[PDB]
Amino acid sequence: IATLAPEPLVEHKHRTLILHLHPDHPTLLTTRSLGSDANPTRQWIERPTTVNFTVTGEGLEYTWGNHPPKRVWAQ
Amino acid sequence: IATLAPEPLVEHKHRTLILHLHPDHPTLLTTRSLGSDANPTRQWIERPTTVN
Amino acid sequence: PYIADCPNCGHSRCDSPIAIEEVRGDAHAGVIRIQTSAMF
Amino acid sequence: GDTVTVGFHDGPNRHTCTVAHKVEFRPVGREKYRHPPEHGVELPCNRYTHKRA
Amino acid sequence: GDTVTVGFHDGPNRHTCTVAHKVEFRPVGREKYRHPPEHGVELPCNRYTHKRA
Amino acid sequence: YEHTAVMPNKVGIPYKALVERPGYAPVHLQIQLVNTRIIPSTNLEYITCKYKTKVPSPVVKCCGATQCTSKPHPDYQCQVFTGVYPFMWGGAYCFCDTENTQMSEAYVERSEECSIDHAKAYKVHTGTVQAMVNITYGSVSWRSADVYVNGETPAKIGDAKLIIGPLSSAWSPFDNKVVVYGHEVYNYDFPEYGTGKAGSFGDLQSRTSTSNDLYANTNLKLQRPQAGIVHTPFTQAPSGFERWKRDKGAPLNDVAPFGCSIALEPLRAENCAVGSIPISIDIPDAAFTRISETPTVSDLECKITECTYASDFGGIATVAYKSSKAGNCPIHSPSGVAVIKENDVTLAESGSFTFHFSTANIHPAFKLQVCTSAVTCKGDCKPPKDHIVDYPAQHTESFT
Amino acid sequence: YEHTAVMPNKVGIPYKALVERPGYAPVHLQIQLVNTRIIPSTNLEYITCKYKTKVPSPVVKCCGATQCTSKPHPDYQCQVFTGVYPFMWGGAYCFCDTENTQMSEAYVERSEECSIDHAKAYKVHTGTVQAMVNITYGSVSWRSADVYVNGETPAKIGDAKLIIGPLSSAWSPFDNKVVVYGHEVYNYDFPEYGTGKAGSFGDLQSRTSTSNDLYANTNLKLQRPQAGIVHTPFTQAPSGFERWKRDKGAPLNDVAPFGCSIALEPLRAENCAVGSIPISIDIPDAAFTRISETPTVSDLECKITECTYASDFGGIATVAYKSSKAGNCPIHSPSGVAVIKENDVTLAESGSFTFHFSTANIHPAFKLQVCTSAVTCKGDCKPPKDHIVDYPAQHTESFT
Repeated sequence: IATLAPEPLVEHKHRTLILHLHPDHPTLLTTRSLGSDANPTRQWIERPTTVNFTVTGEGLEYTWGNHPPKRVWAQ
Repeated sequence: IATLAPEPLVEHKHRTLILHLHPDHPTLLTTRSLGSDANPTRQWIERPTTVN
Repeated sequence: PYIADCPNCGHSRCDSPIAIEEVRGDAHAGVIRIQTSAMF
Repeated sequence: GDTVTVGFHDGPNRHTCTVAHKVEFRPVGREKYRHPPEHGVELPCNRYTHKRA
Repeated sequence: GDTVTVGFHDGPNRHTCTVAHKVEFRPVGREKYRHPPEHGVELPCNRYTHKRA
Repeated sequence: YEHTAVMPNKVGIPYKALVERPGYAPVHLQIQLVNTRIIPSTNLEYITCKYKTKVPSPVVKCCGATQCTSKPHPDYQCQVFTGVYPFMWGGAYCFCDTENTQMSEAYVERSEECSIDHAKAYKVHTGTVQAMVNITYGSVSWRSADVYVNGETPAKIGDAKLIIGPLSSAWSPFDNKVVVYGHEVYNYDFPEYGTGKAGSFGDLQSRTSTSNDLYANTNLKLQRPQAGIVHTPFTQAPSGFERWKRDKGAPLNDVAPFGCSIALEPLRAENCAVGSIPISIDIPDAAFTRISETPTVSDLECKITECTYASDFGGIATVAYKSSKAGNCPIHSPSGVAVIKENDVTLAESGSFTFHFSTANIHPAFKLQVCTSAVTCKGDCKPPKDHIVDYPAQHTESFT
Repeated sequence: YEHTAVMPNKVGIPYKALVERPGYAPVHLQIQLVNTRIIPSTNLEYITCKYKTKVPSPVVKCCGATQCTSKPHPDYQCQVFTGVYPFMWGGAYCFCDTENTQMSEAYVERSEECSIDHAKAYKVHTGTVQAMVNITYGSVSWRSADVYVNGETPAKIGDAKLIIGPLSSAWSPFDNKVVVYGHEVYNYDFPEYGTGKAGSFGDLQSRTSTSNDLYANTNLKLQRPQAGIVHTPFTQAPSGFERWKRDKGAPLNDVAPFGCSIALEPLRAENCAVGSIPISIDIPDAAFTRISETPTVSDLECKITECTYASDFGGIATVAYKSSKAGNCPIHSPSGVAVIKENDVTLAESGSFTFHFSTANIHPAFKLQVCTSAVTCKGDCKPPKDHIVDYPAQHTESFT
């Protein structure tokens, strides 16, 4: 029986995910810009933080803790 | 009660029959190009042979 | 001991109990494994 | 067989007889077997009868 | 043998059975004998057993 | 009619090509590369895990020395010690005071977790990629078969024979050297079996779990027990498997390029969307419909009505169908500009039926081949508003 | 003193390099790459073998038809037949004469020999080469250890730590596609699983021996039995495993390049003598002798006496040893011109001791380093007469 971090607040912008975010505990967030340019990111988040992600045309994925990985079309 | 040779492997090409072929015993193959130019062929085949 | 139709049973096609199927001259040692339809 | 070799057994003696003769068995067909099979097509061979009449 | 030809003798009759099958015996080795010798090297052939178990 | 087709490697979207066999009615494809699991060629080089200094119980000779020997245990550290007075339950017990000798010995051994919780190195070569390609073909409407990529392999599952690849995009997201842990896969330059510096990753290096032999550079250094008491100072680096779990790097399913997912399963890297695949199929001719049985649709007209300049199939277009018979009519845009949701459209005697699609050029001038009748569905499209959900059906971006 | 050394890949001959550690006495090597077994990365793609048309016993309905169905057996050939009158032990038995129906069915199945006598395809990648390197080192005089080639792997078996390769000569004598048979390995472009044309190699294509599924393109075509008798004409190509045993190609252990041998064992290609290997060792410093304990040998003289311009160690040369102490003195020619049988020579107080060697240049002007004392053993050599036996110790041919 295991962990789960509170859901994110998804916010749209032009090819950009603003994400006001607010965890319970330090959560390792990370992503994978699915271009052959990976351009991943990692950061443990314990302090609530509005973050940003330059999403590309083809897609990005998003991993709010051990909550399952999300995915996003940003055309 | 008489002979019969194993069936051929028909293979297509451009105006050309490749035929991978594999008999039981020496088999006299032969043909007749039905033009008024006959151009026939004869060859006993016992060794398996891809022909044309 | 099964009985089947031998193909050239001396004269011609009889029904021999020793009707030969599955001849296997596939080994090397001068040996063949055979099945008669007969169960000796 | 290169030869032909015949003989019965009277019972006290073998008492056989043998001879030279070039023998072959081509079956009729464009296949040059050495022996008749169990299957295959039938077609007009030359052959001797079983009978006497 | 070009064929295979089997048969016992019940005692009143020959009562045999015969069949076509292409047979050969290559021994394993770069020598293409027709028959196994008494001597020579041993090396990994394929072969059937004597046994039933 | 062996329909060769270059084809983009991208997982979750069909590729509804069209069979233009001269003589009989064409048939649509629906080729959805549901998976791109890879399974490169690899080699288990060594498991590692955290050690356990499972100390054998030291010798205590009471008056005089006990020379130690270098037993063959992995990293068998042993050092004789004198000058003790070992308090053991009755005060000391050895009656001498300097000739009291203590021989400490300690070797490294795989943890019990080594069997189960263990990193795992690999030398990774390229191998051969796979896929459970669904085709809901033509009127066949189904086959979900596992295939290969090597460009002579068929897979006659269903009725169609299909040859795939080899793909041009040889990026194995795995590097040459890889470490693997449970599910998180690390494309790490593991040092090697037999070498790993103590504290660093691979301080313990066992070939496998069963392998009694290993390499344990742990810098295990015994020290003398204190003040005449029985114990075993083992001074040692906690493992490079202890770190590598909290000062590690991030996983390849979180740092890879060109869009892959991972499993501790056959060591595949699923769904790597990159490049194209030259795919070619031999359809069953029985599945074809002869040309004289499908309606001829020409003398038609096509026009968009609300084109959405987008990914989801927002583009629509009525078509003034002008048929001869009435029935089905497979459809496709041979131009890659437009991707269509409908493979097939039903037709009465010269009616009209809208379809759905998606494009990337403001002025979509794409041909539409309605069962041997071409038409330009020229028009203009509108941008959407609502772009935060999974991946597109458009995948056709070019100069616009 | 980590003695890096480029080193020719060649199996059956030592490579007696010399450790020139500044400060202590040098030590000879004796590096004999006893094996070069390779073990590339591979994949079992499909076993093949000769079929067995293990006919299921046909149906005979006596008056009327028996429609057949396409059972899922591999290459399940089945064809209904009418117009029989099947003689079975009592003359015929079915009382009709044309409504007598006979349904023949035959599928392909792995032979019993398929388990044991079976060709075996592979997609072959490069993998990682190995060796049981003996070093009868220095005064250690022994270690026979199995090693790798990847240029960071040690193998601390004995006392020395040794790092090998990576070799520059990446010729895998295996091709990409390989067939394998018992022991004879064929670098054959096997067609593929799932495709092999009947009669051609791989008419039967089973993934493994256990795999009940397979691909059997045998062109199995049943024909109607003759003249109202029970039997099953199965007309079929004898296998492409039958041929491929007597119209095959020759084995890679008989046609490979650059000198390899083969086994149906881990799929190694032993003893592939080609190119060089950048080998580097970390000796145990304990094995060194300090410089002030070996005799200094200078003020000496060297000369050939009967140099044999050859492979076997026919070259000889006395050396007017001029020692200080008396004892051993490791020797080596740092020039690769001369290869010496003796690693070490015993010395009294300034005596003389011939050694053996072999060269390739008519005028061997090779230095000889007798435990930190160089000398030119200039001279001239003689050709031999008797050249039909295994491989040389010279392996130093150059411009002469």
